[PDB]
Amino acid sequence: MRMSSGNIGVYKLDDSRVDYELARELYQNKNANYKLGSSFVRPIVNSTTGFMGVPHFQIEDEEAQYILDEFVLDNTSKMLKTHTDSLKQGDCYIWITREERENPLYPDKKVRLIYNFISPEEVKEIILDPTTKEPIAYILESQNEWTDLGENKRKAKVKQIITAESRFVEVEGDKIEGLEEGETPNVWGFIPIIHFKNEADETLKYGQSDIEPIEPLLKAYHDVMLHALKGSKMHSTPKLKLKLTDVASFLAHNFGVEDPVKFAKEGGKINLDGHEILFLNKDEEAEFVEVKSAIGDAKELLKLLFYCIVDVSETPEFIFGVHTPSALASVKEQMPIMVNKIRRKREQFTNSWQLLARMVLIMSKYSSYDVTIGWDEVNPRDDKELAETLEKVCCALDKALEGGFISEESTVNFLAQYIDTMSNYISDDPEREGEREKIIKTKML
Amino acid sequence: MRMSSGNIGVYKLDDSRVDYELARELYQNKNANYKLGSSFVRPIVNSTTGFMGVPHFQIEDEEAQYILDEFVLDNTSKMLKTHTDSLKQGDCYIWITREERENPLYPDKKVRLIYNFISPEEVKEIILDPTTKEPIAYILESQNEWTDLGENKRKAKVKQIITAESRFVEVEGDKIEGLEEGETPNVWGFIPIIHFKNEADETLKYGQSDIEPIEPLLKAYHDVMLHALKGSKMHSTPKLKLKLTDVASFLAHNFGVEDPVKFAKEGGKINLDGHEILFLNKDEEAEFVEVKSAIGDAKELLKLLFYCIVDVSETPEFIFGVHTPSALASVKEQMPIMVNKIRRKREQFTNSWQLLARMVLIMSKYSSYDVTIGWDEVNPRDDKELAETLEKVCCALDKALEGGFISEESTVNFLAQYIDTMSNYISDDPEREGEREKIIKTKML
Amino acid sequence: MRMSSGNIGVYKLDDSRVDYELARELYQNKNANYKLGSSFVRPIVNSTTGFMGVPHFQIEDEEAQYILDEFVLDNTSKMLKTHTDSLKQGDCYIWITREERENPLYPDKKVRLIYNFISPEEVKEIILDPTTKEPIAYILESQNEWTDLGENKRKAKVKQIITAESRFVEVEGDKIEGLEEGETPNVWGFIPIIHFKNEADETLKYGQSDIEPIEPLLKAYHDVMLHALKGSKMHSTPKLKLKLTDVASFLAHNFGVEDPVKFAKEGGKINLDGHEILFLNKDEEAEFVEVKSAIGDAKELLKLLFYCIVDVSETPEFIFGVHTPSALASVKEQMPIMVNKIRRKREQFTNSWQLLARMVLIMSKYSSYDVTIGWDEVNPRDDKELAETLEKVCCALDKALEGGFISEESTVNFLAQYIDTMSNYISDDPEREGEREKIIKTKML
Repeated sequence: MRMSSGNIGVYKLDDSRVDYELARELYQNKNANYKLGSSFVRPIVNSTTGFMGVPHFQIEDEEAQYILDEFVLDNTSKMLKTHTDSLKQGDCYIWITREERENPLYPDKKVRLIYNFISPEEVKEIILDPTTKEPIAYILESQNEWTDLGENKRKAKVKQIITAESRFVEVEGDKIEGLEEGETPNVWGFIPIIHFKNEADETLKYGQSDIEPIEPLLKAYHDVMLHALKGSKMHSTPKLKLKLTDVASFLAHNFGVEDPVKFAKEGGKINLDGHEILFLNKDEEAEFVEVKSAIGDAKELLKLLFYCIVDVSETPEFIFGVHTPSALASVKEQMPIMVNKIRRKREQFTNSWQLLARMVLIMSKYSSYDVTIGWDEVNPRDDKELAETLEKVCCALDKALEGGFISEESTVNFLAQYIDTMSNYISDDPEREGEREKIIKTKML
Repeated sequence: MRMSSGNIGVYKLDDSRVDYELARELYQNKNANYKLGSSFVRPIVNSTTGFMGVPHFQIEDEEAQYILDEFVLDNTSKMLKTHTDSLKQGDCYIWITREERENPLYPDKKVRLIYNFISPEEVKEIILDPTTKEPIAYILESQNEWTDLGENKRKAKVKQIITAESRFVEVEGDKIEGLEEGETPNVWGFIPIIHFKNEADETLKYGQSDIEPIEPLLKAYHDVMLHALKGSKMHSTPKLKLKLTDVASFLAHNFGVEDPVKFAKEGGKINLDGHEILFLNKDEEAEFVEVKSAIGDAKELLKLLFYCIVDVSETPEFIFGVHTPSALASVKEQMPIMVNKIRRKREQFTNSWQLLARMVLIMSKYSSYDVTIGWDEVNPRDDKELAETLEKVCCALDKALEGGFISEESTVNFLAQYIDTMSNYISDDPEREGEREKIIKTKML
Repeated sequence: MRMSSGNIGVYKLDDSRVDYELARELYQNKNANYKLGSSFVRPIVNSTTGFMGVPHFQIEDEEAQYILDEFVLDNTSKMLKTHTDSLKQGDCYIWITREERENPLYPDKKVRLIYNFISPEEVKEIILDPTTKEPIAYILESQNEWTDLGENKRKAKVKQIITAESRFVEVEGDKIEGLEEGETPNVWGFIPIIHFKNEADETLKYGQSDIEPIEPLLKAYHDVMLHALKGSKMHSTPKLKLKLTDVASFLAHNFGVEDPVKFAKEGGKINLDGHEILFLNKDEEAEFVEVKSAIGDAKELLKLLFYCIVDVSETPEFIFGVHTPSALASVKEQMPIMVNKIRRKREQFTNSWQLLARMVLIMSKYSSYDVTIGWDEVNPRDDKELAETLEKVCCALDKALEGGFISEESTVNFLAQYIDTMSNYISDDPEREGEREKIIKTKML
């Protein structure tokens, strides 16, 4: 809708948050006000996060590439879980910490970088530079209830400030052995936390969940389904109606109910086997009071709400093929829509992955720190087709000999692409198999 | 749903558990409150477990690879059962123990590593390091009722603390020969227990079952089915209605029921053959009191609940194609959805398998310990197609001769992939056939 | 459902059993309370058993391989029967015994190993080591009623205690000709009994049948079908209704029933031919009292219960193609689901088969005892396709000559696989044809 040039309020950044507990309950189908309606949350979020896969850190420096190779080999699962958490809860925070912890379970790796998650409820507040809107302090706070290895219950409320200059931690309650209260300087001059933000908007300080667009539709679906279920429970089973000359004597004789008022008060149930035969007087009548449909048009409304949910989430129909069996027959025909959705979705996180890879490289001399992110194939290419186009390129070259060296450049680049695309396995996240094969090849030769 | 920046409680870790008894009863279809509804639990969990297969331990060191080869050859079945238990009960605990005991059933194996399951109810409490959340003690407790090899019944309530420094065990009852009470030092400086955690969440101490998202839907499905069955039992069979001048005389003459009150009180049943003929005087009337539908709209509600269950579990429709025969015609078309789901599910456990392999290597010098996890083919590739693309690669090479030395690297890597993918059998979990073929080839040559 | 960290009872091993008599009656369709419903037990169990086939014992030691070859040649039928018994009854026990008894029917075999079945009801109790939960004594007991070769009936209650050190047997009643009472030491220091356990669970001492998940659904199906049959018998045939001026006079004149009360009491039947014609007064009326449907919605309920049974058992729909004719058109499209089910199921028994083969080798020096279990093809590969990929591999090699010496290692392994896969016949369980072809080839040359 339009408005005049004037008559508009002053811009202000919105610092509202996603209510992460409700988002997790909806995802896990736990919230009693959405139980029948929140069935759609899991397929949407999980299909979106599974098809988008995990990033592929590409950097021209070989040492930086080795560092990122080791990092992805250690943390591909957590990298996928980051996408899942960002899509579900709106915000996900990743804390990179370097530990020199010696323990006999890790004799190979003396020093490690840990891919720690900060739960979005731990982040009490984010202090932003007003100009650049980049963080200058993270306020983390949590309640730690833990039993000691003896018999003592322990409780400790720990809060901490993480800033570029230093990090400060203070705790009230039982002492934590692994924490040192007070300020401690930051080994690097940047905050080691990466803020992954789903559906990042310039006007919002925090991200938005994929559940938020569908949440009113989920509530409406739950309401319609619950009303339908209650109505069917009340009215689907027909009610036998007996118009009798004397009700009380009929009850006393047939069912032994000498006191029908007391019987109704105590919740007594008349027992029936289903094979009864009715003997009645001339005047007495028996009929079934029955509904044509206890649900009526609720099914159409649920269908319309399902259509609205599918529209909002932009999920391809094969993800919900049980509702629409047509989609199940042409999934490869549906794949362009999924590819478009994943193309749009991957750009939200790729800058955060650039930041994460840059921080990992800095935390461990290199000639470059900018990292380009590849991704898993949403619509995988057959190896046979790739080899076919390779053969076509090769036979097309070695002819029209005035081409020059660009033929060599094109074919060597194509082989570089081909090896990477062939080695990466379709049904496995990340390129860990590529690194494994390369390392085994280098060692065994 | 949105909320203000403030007005949020302090973060606290959730230590709730999955109620493993109910999960097993629902899986086995035993719980009386879910019998008609819990039919869906088995296909979901078992399809997800069968299609995700078992891990393939890959490590560059040949001795470590041999150790892991022997381990998988021994314990592939238990590795699959680990996935089944994690998906069903939410939590599964694997205890690795080294046994030097000699018995004549195993003369080949002087020393063995045992893949022991700790039932999730045995784990009374897990003591976590508050900072890293690394487990520092496991509180195992169980009630051991066992018959003696003689005639005596025996009973003992065994509890034990498993810690990195040592393990402490105490018993309350009939003393057990195989257990030594008191502290005994731990040969390795880590707790040799792997906590497999289905649907691991940062905010939860324990895992989540795949039954939890569908559980309210299973309960609703059971309620609808049971109400439908009871209504059909009571009302599906039409009730013959006789409007008579004198009911008691009719009963006394036709059926010999000269005391209808006593007859109804004692539960007497009038006997009919089905070929009756009704002779009535002019005033009397006979009619069937009949329902148009004793079930009404319960079938539509069950269809909707089935759709919701399929959505929540994200099961591909061909798993439940008896409901929807359309899916059964295009299973290969629907396989990519299963591939996506199995990718996402496999990423949950792979870190635990890396930990397990690392512990196994440590519990039995090696230049590397970072094991990498391969997996079974969700949608297998045909061997002929792999050979065709290999032929295409081979013919593409040896032409455009400025490609360089990387052609040999690419082709030898493809051969290494090809032999591995061919030797592994589709219809058999794990790569045990690969190891056995390699060993037989090495011995017989 | 969720629960608190506390508020849970102590873990205890469940020693309940499967009620094997009821399981066999359900399989054989004998139990009176399941006759109409237990039709589904046979196709489920028998399809699962037939498709899973029998193990293939593979060991690199040629002498051990020969021993296992002879064993499977003798006992493949009993190996399949073991799977059938385990799936049906939950438990199945195999007792390996070595017999030196000479008889003229076996002049070729001085010494034999017998594959005996212990019926699961014979096993009165299993004494388990409390720590390892391995058996240390089997309590077998049975009532032996047998006729003497003369005219005498004989009865004897024989119980025995099979332990690792010795087996003790004591018998009441008539003297058994072939049994010696009292203790006798074991020639080997292990109990030669293999406990095959279908759906083995860590919390259950004994196995559990595939009938247990479906049993309540079978009962519900039987109840619905029986109620439908009784209702149809009572009410399907319409009841002719005559509204007469004088009923008794009509009966006496037409059907000669001078005493209708005595006629009804004695169960007399009025005889009709079907071609009657009714002559009536003005006031008299005749009408058919008829039901619109004596079954009502029981057909929908039986369909829903059939769907639930198919879901629980996870059987592919082509096993029940008579219900769903769609499945009959695309069995080869359905076969991946069967392959998945059999993949999951085979892991339950493969460890037991490894134990059995280990015992057989020990009960008859060898350099290895670990046996790898192959299996029949659930979805067989065409020989022509295998040969096609063979020639593709062969032509792919011998080119790009820098591949090295691993080409021979790959192709010899491929030929070893090809010979085994070709010789094994699809429509015959086990590899007995393979062993016999090998033996005939070696003998005739």
